[PDB]
Amino acid sequence: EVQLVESGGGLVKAGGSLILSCGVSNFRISAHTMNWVRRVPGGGLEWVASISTSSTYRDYADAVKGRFTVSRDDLEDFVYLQMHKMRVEDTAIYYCARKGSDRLSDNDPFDAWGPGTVVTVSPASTKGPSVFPLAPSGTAALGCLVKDYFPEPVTVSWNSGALTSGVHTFPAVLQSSGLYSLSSVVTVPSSSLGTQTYICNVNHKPSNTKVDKKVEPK
Amino acid sequence: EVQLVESGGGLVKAGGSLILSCGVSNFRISAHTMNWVRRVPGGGLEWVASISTSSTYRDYADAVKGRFTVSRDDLEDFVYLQMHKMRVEDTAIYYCARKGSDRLSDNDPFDAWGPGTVVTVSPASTKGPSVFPLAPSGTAALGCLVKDYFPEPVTVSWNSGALTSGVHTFPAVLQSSGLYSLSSVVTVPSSSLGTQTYICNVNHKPSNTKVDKKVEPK
Amino acid sequence: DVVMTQSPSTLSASVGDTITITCRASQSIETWLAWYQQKPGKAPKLLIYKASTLKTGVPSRFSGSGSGTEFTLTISGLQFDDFATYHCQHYAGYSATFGQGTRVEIKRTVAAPSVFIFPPSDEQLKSGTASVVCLLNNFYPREAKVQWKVDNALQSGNSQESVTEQDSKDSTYSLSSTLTLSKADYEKHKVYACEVTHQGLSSPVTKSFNRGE
Amino acid sequence: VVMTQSPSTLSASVGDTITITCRASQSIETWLAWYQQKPGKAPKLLIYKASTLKTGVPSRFSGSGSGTEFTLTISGLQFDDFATYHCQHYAGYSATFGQGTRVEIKRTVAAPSVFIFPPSDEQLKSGTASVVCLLNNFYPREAKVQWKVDNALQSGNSQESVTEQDSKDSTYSLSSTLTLSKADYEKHKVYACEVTHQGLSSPVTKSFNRG
Repeated sequence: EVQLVESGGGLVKAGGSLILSCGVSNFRISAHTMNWVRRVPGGGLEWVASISTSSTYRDYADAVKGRFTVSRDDLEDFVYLQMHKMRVEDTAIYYCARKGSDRLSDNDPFDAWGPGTVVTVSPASTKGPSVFPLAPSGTAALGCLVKDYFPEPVTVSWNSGALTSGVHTFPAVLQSSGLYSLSSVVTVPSSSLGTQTYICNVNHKPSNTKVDKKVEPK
Repeated sequence: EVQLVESGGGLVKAGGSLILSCGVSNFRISAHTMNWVRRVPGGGLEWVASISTSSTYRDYADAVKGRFTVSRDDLEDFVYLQMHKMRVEDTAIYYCARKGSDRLSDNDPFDAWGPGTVVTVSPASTKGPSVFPLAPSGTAALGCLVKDYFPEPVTVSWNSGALTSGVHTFPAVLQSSGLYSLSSVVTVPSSSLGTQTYICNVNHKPSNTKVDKKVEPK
Repeated sequence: DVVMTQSPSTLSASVGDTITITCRASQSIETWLAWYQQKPGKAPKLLIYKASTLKTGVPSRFSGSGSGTEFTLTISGLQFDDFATYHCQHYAGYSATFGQGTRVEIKRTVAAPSVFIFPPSDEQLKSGTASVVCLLNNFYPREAKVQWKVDNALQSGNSQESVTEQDSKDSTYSLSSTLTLSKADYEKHKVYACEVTHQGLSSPVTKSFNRGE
Repeated sequence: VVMTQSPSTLSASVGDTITITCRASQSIETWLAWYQQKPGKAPKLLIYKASTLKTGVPSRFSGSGSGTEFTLTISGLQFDDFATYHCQHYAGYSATFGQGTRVEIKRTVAAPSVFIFPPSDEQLKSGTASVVCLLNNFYPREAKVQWKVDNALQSGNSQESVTEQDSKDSTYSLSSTLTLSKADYEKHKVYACEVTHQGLSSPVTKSFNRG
């Protein structure tokens, strides 16, 4: 028996990027042309890429040609597949199989395969923010809490740029959900809380989302 | 400027695997020893891997030695770093760095650096499920419902194996949370809903979190 | 360039049946075909490494043929082991292409789905998520369609389906579909229904419930 | 090889001449380099071979030393020079780094003004509670926030973020967010934030009662 061991596969977002790799055991890849194959949710096998012995010639299936790059390491026995700007239909199990035979030739089938690794390309390429008020309970503090937006960045202004003094817009934090969240605050005179209107202008160019939120006492 | 761009960052789980890569422009990589570096939580740097010209030598820091693997592919100008068995202390920004100078020598600093990509290793190596009843409305259907676990499998049986006819446990679905869900069901005579107490004895075998739930009419 | 025209897309049979399948190249090749088995979610296994040319270690029940344009695979009395997909491949020096695989399956008469709909448990709902489940408990053959309607509004994009492979005692397929909604959105509407069509049904079947009733 | 760097934080005024020291556990000859690192940025090389200034690095940066004692001198701190700095031993096919030094603008000690914010009703209706404790305009940068719910020390359910030094008053500000589901937040009443800081003779606590 001989073995191949795919790694790196998981959840992805459309127009995002991932890299797969395949290790091996009981054999050396330095003799073999190495191939990537996938099984789509529709159940059919698609060939994806190959790279020759001696790393000479790299070839691709026409759905991934130009978008993907195949790579190899003949010494530690690893193969790689960069997947730049993935499509929703790049969702598949991705297998790494060796072109091979007991005696090798200038043309053979795939005589050993690894168990395959799942890749899912979720269709949400950009997510637009939610915006929530940070309500002011001398000097008072108020703000806006931008949340659940992808990718960065978000820009925030206050009163269309007329209110700049005392404003702090914080660096975003990356949540364990894979989505970003930032807060923008401003300190102002407590006396102005009844008359002055405070509006934070949240712009998210990647989703083409604009939100104007008025922040007022509860 | 010299151009470097990392790819393949994002979230990972302890005991999990990832692959980074970096591609370049305005230079060919083949004349350079290439490196990976990270910025650990204290704002300090650590060096992570170096691969020489012609892939002659590969050296690693003790923290990642035997866990990780660097590779390079000069004919398309790419460098790769596999990260098997990631651990929470591998949470950092990662960068692809060129060893170099205005005039290259046998031993040099790192001159050109890519903008970096973030990697987060979340401690959720075995996230235990949430398990919920599917309540019966001549033949009735009942069941149990599993949500939000990693990795697979969650295993289910009815009344510790006393019930097997008409039992179905469905293939798991990968949610947009990046966690699995499934359901288990059984069909039984409607007359037995009053006398027989149906229960599901479950386990998330990775975390060995053993669960039970009685299923009865609402 | 070559495309493979494999036929049928699904073959129905049973234990001890001798079966034949056929791959037809869209333009001629020099007998460069090979054939694979694939069990669900597994790696394929090579059976025949050139047309009519069985790989060593492969069970003797397998066979095939090739004529430079038309080709076959044949199995000499199916085992319960053989009820998997089969793929033809044309392999060139630095590329390949495959047939849309012939799925081999255990035959029976047509059977319509028993449909059941489950509301979210109160215990799920208080956490803020509502998962509504539709179960097609047993049917044959595999191909069925389920659509969700909320307040008679055809839904789109908020459900995930999975099918269990053939049952060990009756060889039927089964489907479940999970409609996912946050607690907020779920409490916005009353009726939650699933509508089913299948080979055995003369009209669509709908199961529904009213939230809170 | 192992290295030590001192001081870990250096506070100085614009225009000052400052020195940052690196000590090697064993002789490394002149095989040491120096790096400037801004927040959120990859490190930039300043000096190598102990004293060799990189082409284009300003002349105010200099380095000296050999064997086990090395020094980086900045002669006339400009606003751009207030950054992280790191000594780095380099060898033919490897390297190692010291712990780094952070250079900041010096000002008087300023205690944080502390504020606690309960979760908004809107967010709370969605099922998540994010309380936010704010430490406003303090100096120096080291501050500690501990959350207590019904006098119970929290651990593992909060994240912190700190601003860079304010351009006008040279202070720092810090926000800490304790995140809990609606199911876990409604279990306990009081939510407190215990702050310690060089400017506080005893810890300061701000709290609220749920509801």
